[PDB]
Amino acid sequence: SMQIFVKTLTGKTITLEVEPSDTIENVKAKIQDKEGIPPDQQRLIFAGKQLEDGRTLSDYNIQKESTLHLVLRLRGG
Amino acid sequence: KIHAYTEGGKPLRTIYLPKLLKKVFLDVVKPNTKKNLETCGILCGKLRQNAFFITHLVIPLQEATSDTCGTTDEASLFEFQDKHNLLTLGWIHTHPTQTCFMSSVDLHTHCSYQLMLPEAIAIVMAPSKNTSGIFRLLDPEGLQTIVKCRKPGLFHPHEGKVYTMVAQPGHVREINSKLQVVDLR
Ligand SMILES: [Zn+2]
Ligand SMILES: [Zn+2]
Repeated sequence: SMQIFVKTLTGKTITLEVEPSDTIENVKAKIQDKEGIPPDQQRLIFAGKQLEDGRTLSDYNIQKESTLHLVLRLRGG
Repeated sequence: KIHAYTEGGKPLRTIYLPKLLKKVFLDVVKPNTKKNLETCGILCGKLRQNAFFITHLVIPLQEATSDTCGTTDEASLFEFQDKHNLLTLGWIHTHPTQTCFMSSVDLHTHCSYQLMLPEAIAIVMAPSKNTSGIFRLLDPEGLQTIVKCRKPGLFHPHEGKVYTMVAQPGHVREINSKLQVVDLR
C-alpha cells in the first residue's frame, strides 16, 4: 500500500510495493521476487543503520518514498 | 572501436581494468594465500563518458577457509563506498590451491552482482597454477539458471553452460591506469 526505493552501489534504483507492517525479511523476499537476489545475500541500510530482519518498516518509522540502500554480501569459493 | 553485447543482445559498456590490478591483489593477499586461505576484494570505480573505470581495489573485512572467503561487515563497506562515490563493478578472489574456474559459490554470488550491473565481472586468481580468468554469467540464460537454482549444497554442480570468460577483445579492456588499494581489514 506504499512504494519505497532500494538503491544499489551500481547506479541502479529498485522500486518496491510494501506495507508498514512488512518485516525487513519480507522486504528482502520482495526483492528476491522482483530482482532475483536471494535474501541471505542482502543487507539493507537506512540512515546510517543496517536494518534487522525481525523488525518492520513501521518499527523504523520508514515512510513512503523512502530510499533504502542495498549492499550485497560477497561469498567466494 | 568495440561494441560488446550480451548473449541476449544487450549492449555492454566498457570496463577499463588497470593491468597492474591482478598482480597487486596477489601481492596484497600473499600472506593469506601462503596459509592456504582464500581472500576477496571488490572492484570499485566510476562511470565516465559511458565507460567504467576501475580505480580502487577494496579488501573488505572478511573471513576465510581453504575453500571459501566472505565479507563480514557490509555496512562498513557500504559506508566507505558511499562516502567516496565508488560503484561496485565486480570482485576478485583467490583459489590458493584450485584450478581457475567459477565455483558454485562464485556463480551464486556473481549472479546478483551481474543482475545489478550487466557489466559486472568476476576475476579468479589461481596462483598455484599461475593461471587467472575474468568471468561473467551468460545473460540472460545463465543468470536465469542461477536465479532459479534451488540445488542444495555449498559446492553443487550445475547443468549446461552457465558462465563464460570475457572475450578478447570485448567489454573489459586492460590498460595502464593508476590503482589505489584500500585495505579495510
Ligand atoms: Zn572461486
Ligand atoms: Zn546452484
